[PDB]
Amino acid sequence: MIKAFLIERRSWIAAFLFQQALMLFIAFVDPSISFGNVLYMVYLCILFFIIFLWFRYRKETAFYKSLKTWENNLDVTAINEPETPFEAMVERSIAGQTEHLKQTAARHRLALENEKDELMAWIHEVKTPLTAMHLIIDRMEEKALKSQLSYEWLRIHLLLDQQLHQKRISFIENDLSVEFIQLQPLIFKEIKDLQSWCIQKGIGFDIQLEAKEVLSDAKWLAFIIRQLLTNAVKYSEASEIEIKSFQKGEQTQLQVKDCGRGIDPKDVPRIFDKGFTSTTDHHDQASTGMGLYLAKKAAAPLLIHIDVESEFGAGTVFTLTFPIRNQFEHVISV
Amino acid sequence: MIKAFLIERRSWIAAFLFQQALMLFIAFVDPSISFGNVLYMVYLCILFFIIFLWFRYRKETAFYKSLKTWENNLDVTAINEPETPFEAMVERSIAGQTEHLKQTAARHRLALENEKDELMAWIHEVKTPLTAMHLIIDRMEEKALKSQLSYEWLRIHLLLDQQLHQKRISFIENDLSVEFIQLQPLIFKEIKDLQSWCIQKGIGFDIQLEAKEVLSDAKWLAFIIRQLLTNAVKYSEASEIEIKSFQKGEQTQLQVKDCGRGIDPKDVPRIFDKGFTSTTDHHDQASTGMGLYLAKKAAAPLLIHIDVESEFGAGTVFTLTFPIRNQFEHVISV
Amino acid sequence: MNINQLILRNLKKNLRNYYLYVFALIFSVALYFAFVTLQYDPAINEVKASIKGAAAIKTASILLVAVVAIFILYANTIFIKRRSKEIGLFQLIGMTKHKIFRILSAENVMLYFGSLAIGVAAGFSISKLVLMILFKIVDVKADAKLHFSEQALVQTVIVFCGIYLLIMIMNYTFIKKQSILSLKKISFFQMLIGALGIVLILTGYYVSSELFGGKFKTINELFVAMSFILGSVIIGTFLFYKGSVTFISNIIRKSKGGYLNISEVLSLSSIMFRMKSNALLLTIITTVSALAIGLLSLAYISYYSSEKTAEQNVAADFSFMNEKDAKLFENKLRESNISFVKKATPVLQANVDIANIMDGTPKEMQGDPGNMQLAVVSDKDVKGVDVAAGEAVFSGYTDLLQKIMVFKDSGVIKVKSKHETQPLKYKGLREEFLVSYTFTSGGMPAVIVDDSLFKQLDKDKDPRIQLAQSTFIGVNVKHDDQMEKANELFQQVNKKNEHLSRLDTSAAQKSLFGMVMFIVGFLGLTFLITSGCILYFKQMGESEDEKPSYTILRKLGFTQGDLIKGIRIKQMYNFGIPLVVGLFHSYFAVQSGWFLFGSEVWAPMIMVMVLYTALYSIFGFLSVLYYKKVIKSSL
Amino acid sequence: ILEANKIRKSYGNKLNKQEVLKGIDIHIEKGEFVSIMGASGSGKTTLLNVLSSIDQVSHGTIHINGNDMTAMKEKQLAEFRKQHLGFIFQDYNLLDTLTVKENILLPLSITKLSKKEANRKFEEVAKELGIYELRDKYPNEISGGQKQRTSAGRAFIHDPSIIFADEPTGALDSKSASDLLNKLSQLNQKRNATIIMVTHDPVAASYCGRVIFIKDGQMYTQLNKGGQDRQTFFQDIMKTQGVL
Amino acid sequence: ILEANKIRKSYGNKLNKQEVLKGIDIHIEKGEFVSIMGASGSGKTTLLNVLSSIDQVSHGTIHINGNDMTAMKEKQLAEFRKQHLGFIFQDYNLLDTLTVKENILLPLSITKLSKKEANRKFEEVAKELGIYELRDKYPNEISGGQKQRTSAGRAFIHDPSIIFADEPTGALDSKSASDLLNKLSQLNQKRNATIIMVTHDPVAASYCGRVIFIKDGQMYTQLNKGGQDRQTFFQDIMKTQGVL
Ligand SMILES: CCCCCCCC/C=C\CCCCCCCC(=O)O[C@H](COC(=O)CCCCCCCCCCCCCCC)COP(=O)(O)OCCN
Ligand SMILES: CCCCCCCC/C=C\CCCCCCCC(=O)O[C@H](COC(=O)CCCCCCCCCCCCCCC)COP(=O)(O)OCCN
Ligand SMILES: CCCCCCCC/C=C\CCCCCCCC(=O)O
Ligand SMILES: CCCCCCCCCCCCCCCC(=O)O
Repeated sequence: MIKAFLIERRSWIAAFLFQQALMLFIAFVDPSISFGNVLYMVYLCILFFIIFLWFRYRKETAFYKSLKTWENNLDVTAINEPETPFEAMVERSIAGQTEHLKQTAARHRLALENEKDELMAWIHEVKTPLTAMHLIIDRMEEKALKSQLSYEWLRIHLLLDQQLHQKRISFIENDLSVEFIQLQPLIFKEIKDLQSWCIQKGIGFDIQLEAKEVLSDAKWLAFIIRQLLTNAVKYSEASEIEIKSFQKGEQTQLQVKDCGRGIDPKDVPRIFDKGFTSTTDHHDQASTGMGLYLAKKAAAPLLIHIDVESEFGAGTVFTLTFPIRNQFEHVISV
Repeated sequence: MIKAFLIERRSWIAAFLFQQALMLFIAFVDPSISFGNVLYMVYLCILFFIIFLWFRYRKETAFYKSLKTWENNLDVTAINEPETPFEAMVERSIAGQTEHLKQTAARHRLALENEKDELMAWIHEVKTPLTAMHLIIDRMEEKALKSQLSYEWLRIHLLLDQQLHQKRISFIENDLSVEFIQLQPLIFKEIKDLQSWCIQKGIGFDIQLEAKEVLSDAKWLAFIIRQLLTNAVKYSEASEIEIKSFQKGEQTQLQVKDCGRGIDPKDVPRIFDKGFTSTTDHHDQASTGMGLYLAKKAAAPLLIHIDVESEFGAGTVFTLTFPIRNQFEHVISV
Repeated sequence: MNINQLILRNLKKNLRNYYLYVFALIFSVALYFAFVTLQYDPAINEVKASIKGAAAIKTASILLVAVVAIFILYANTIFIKRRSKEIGLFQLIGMTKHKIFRILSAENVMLYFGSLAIGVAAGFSISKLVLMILFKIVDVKADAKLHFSEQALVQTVIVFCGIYLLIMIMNYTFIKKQSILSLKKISFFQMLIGALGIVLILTGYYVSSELFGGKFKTINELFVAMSFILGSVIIGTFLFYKGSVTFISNIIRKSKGGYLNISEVLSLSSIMFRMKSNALLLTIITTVSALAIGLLSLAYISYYSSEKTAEQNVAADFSFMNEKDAKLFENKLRESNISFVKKATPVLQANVDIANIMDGTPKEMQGDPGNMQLAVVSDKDVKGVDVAAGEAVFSGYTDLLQKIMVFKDSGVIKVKSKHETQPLKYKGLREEFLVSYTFTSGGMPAVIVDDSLFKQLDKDKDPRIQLAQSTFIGVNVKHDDQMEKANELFQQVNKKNEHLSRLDTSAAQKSLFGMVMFIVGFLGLTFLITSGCILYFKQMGESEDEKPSYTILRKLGFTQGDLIKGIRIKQMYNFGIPLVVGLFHSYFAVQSGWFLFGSEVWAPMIMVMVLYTALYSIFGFLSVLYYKKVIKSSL
Repeated sequence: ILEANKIRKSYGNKLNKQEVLKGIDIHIEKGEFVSIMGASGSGKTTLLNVLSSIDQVSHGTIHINGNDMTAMKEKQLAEFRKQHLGFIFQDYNLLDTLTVKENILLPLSITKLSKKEANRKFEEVAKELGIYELRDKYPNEISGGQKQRTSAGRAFIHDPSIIFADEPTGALDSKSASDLLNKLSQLNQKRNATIIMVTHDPVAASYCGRVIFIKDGQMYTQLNKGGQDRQTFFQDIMKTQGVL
Repeated sequence: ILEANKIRKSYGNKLNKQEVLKGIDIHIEKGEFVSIMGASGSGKTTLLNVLSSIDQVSHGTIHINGNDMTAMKEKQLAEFRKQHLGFIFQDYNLLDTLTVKENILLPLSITKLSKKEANRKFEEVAKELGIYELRDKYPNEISGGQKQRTSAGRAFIHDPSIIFADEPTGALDSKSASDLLNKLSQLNQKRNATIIMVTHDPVAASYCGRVIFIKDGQMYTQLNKGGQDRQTFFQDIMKTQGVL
């Protein structure tokens, strides 16, 4: 601390000493000069200079001391307000660099948001020919051809709806809303939506709903139903899907169970991860596996919990644990 | 910067001059020391101090001038090499700031690359069901609804394939390749793709290709050809297309002549602008409008000249000038 | 292109590299102006001494200008040699030989004349300081005042204009001469020259040991020995650098085995090949440094004698020859309120034989040993010793004699009287003087005989060698009090300057040797600066020839902090040898004649060597600052 | 010993960026003699520079003998590259004011091995490369081939881990090159030390164990040799290069 | 262009007289890259003196474009070499006080010619050699290879016809020497100019197309190259030099 100040100002102490030595020499080599008085003045000046040096060090070495700690300090305002131009120079340079960095980061984020915006827009103008194809597909007569075309329409429609909902799941935080929802009619229309797939694959269903009222977002609850039902249907064949709704404790649970081929015991807990797809059959390579992870991610803002009970060769049981009504008392208050 | 230096060290000079003044005062006031033998000491000390200050100014005021010279424009290493201990900490802080900015930029670029990879995977899983829907749709037996579903298949194809041209033009500059190309198979493939739609619109193809070989790249010129053909058709209704290619001197020219509505003279220069859409016909809303600007930005490295002869109520004549074959010898040989 | 702007860039580049040259030029101009201003000051005549006075500065100036001119000429013939890679290029581009001369005689004239103009400006404010320094060694009071002394400017301008004319002549003689677009193991002789040089130096020192001993004692036999000593020393010093350094370096190299570290490989590489080329300059440097140091030491040793010999030459504070003058001066002192303790003693001159008491050789004759004239005094007059018959006690120390006249213990001492001779024995030697040197010839001591024997010796009164005055008329002083008024009374009594006073013989010697030391010291400082600059101006070339070596070593992992460490030792080995050889030369030359000036050594020599070593090692420190710059840009 | 994990490097002058690494990550274990080659404008030389401490790595992670050396200061990095990573350069890089024995012993003056141990180690090194007859002869008296052997002997005296050779056999005739390569192979056989070498000569690369054909910053397969004939591997690498 | 016949260099200092050159007949035409090579003590410097007209010629009949130098005076010789001949030296000679650009523009800044053509010429030379980006740097802050390239380019701006060259590898390592030789070979093709060197480096002599061997003068046994693979030619050159 003191050592740096001394080793920097070593060029002025030498000048002071040289001045004192020259004055003493000239006073000594003269016949009309009192040597003792000059010596006394030299001693007094040395003492006063030492005191002045102490004060100068103490006052001076603060700005660089603060900016030295600033380099890895968590805060950024640790730099003291400058009082000397030689420090205001560094302050100006650092402030300019910081503001340039901030502006660059903001510009990059803004550009990314815009490009996502054009992507979703183009998704919409691709969606319009999709409903054109839906109309033309609704307009045939042959049972087999209509069934196949409707199945392909439904598959591609659900894929691109999943992708569009993946685009908006980045800012789903902006459209949260909680209201009462009836389950049975919504399930009926959702089952009607998946008619082509179950017609082609001959998959049955069972409906057992003891509970009728839940609390979530209508569109998001419908999308959760879509995710679970499409996953079960694509992972089951010619099986009766047993759905059960009951209040376990203070939480409403929606237990849906299929009777498909099941999942290998080694891979049971890995369903919720990104990209998890079946590898037993070569037909499942093209599958995405993205819906489960995004459903898990955006399940938290709706306070909906998912539980899985899967067995190989028997089926998979999925539980949708709705949160307590009294747990929404805190949410509404906040 | 003399003023800044004199203001900065406004204490040591004052101390030295105060000592000289005190010596002069004690010599003057006391009738015991000759007054003619102290002015010489003051003179010598003042001379030495002036010389020392002049020699110290240059060695001190360098770093804080180089810092302002660099500022924030460019040449981050233009700052002088720190010598004194004080400037080392400032240099360390500046280096840390620069390193943090570099890390932020690298993270941003990585995130952009990841999102590009995700959207490209979405493109792949759109392009495989494209093949699926192709093989399923090319199995039905009707005629009018067949033409319907056929031209929407090509409509989706257009926008979705244009998206591949967009993602490719994001890095187009690294895919140059020059060799002879036969245009007749390309034209026949385009007609076969647009067979149903051209038949529905009743557009005959007058193909007489006098020229046989051209020297350019295949993919983006093919894109330009389909884009120009679609534009010329959508500025037309129930008109015959005259496809004429002649070896005009040393360059090949495709003169495509139609009998469409044409372009109004007051808006001819604005057709090539980004985002331009024709407001005369409501059927042109389905056209994206990004194809023409993408073709222009891709053809600038290709040295392609497009000549337009559009007459309102008579038709539109588009003439594209292939670069001379000898012009690409500088690209092949060098 | 842009001839003027190119010349300006070249001038700035030259000014950045050569700054010690400007410093030396200004320092030389300052001293020359100071001495020439001091010579013509009317107050210089207050320096009373045996020497003329202001006729010695006329020697100092003429002997200083030669050194200045030699240094400037050698520096300007070193500077131009390092600019051939540009002369050849300018000769091949198409510029003739009458434009290159104007190119390289406009980047030098401004520098030289600016330094000259600055030197005259800064020589005005040091003349008073030099005068005040001078009027403190000679111990005189004056009223030194500041003045310009317009006579000095003409001399300075003429001298330096002539030197510059010679420089231009020499430069023009080289450019259009050497041009025409032109861009190891030891031997048998080299294994003998080093041994020959070492043995020559050693035998020269051994011969220098004796000189004024028991041998060679003849008025003309010393000169041949001294000339042989000087010749052998110079020849051995020359042969030392051209062959003996190689031998020692070879032994040290083929004694380490094969494990040489970085410091040794950086050190031995330079001074085994580069010191051999420079063998005509280090000799001059060493000899001149030794001469200056020795002369300065003696001039300070003789200052201690300027006090002891003045106290001792006159036994009392005054000495008187004439009875009437002494009595009238005493009458004047009577009303001066001065209590003088006067004592007088008759003095007799008798000859004796002391050939049997000298333990040396008959060559130490200094006259007939059987007929040395000595001073004999009575026993009653002496108040400190009471001798008896047949016994004699010598008086005085006379440091010369102990190294010249070696005296034995009690033997037999015969007195050469007219018709008798008594045997006496040597009891002891005293130290104080009871007789002024006038009565006892040059430096011969005085003997004491018994009062009883004095009653026969004075009655005999051999009338052959007796002095004109047989008395020691001399007035003493009371306790330490004011003496100046008695001094001018003494001078106004004696206008014939034939009496000797204690406080007047202590001034002429002091003034003379003060002037000698003043001149020698300033000349030595000038030569120190000159030699430092000259030795610094070759390390630039030696380092720019070693730059590739650094680059290669740096690709093997070595860091700059180790190359600088090795350079810090290479520079010490480069700058140490001449200084050590000069110090040995000075110490082995001074000791031969320390007992001819004063009676105290080891006092001045240590101070002189310490000051010289510091002022010479400043330049040694001022070279690693260029070595570091060379290393840094050798990536 | 040397594991590489996606090392990045872009050559830029602050205005134009030219990337030269395109997905390189090499897995190298102890005691194997490899060779890196391919094209003329390829980044194989840049790859060898960035792998060592000569050039800084843009993005990625490297591991030398278990140590992670990417994000560490210059002083300890210099200490690492001094006490590991011996080197053989394209040129001799020898001093003329020294002898051969002093030249191949100067870099050992940092640890102070006394004298007997240094002499024994120097004798052991020299009697294997056949330079013990030239202990006290200046470098300007020996043939050009012997200087390369002297440089190799200097490089193989402090026992480093990875030996970044860079085209040693570039300015020799057939016989001296064959002898030098045979000596290097024998010394690799005796003393366990990984040698990474770059070359353009097929006969030079024939003595190696594995060959990596970097082409425009890509893997593009790799040979394995094995218990095969030397000539058969020679024609194998000839036809592999002919395929390129 | 050059037809050197009957190469005679006289001697006879004090009493000893040596026939270092004993009469050699030399044939080159337009656009060759010939380099004569010998051994130490064969007077390569004297080869420069007799060929490059550095000193006064003694005898012989050699003509540049049919202009014999033995029927023409000293000042006329200086003018002829300054306006018709160029040189490249062993150690680069660049003024430190000037800039990279100023050093190359110096030779043309003495004839009082228009500025725009000089700027265009410097643009072309810098772009074709690769030192364009360094237009405002000093010779104290650039490496040896860049300095040597600038020195080589200095002689390609005064509208030259023939550029001599002594060994351009004394103060360069292998990488810089290879880059300089490749650049010079490319310059030979773009603009037609004959380059003659006499070097002691077989690597630097492998780049040539016609190599001439001497031992004391007239000895020939020159090679032809023609369609060699550029490496077997190097081996043959080294073998022939060793044998002879
Ligand atoms: C008896 C009376 C004694 C009076 C003695 C007075 C002599 C002192 C006076 C004036 C010195 C004139 C000669 C030296 C000045 C030339 C040095 C100089 O100015 O160089 C400039 C920068 O300064 C330097 O780099 C050199 C620094 C040297 C400081 C002055 C040193 C001169 C005296 C020290 C000699 C000490 C020897 C003592 C031995 C007894 C140009 O360099 P740059 O790299 O281009 O940087 C430019 C900054 N933007
Ligand atoms: C080659 C060796 C170089 C060494 C330095 C040489 C500098 C040249 C200058 C002056 C020569 C002085 C010789 C040595 C001094 C002798 C010491 C001596 O005599 O003792 C006493 C000291 O008095 C003196 O001699 C004066 C000493 C002043 C010399 C100062 C030493 C440095 C000289 C450099 C001055 C020039 C620089 C000008 C710009 C700063 C004399 O008696 P006192 O105690 O003063 O009492 C008087 C009545 N009470
Ligand atoms: C031989 C006489 C010595 C005294 C000379 C007096 C004149 C001094 C003049 C000014 C000195 C200025 C040089 C100081 C340079 C900066 C100091 C430093 O960097 O260490
Ligand atoms: C009192 C006499 C001795 C004085 C010793 C100090 C004199 C100054 C020493 C340094 C001068 C040069 C400083 C900068 C040199 C450089 O950067 O090249």
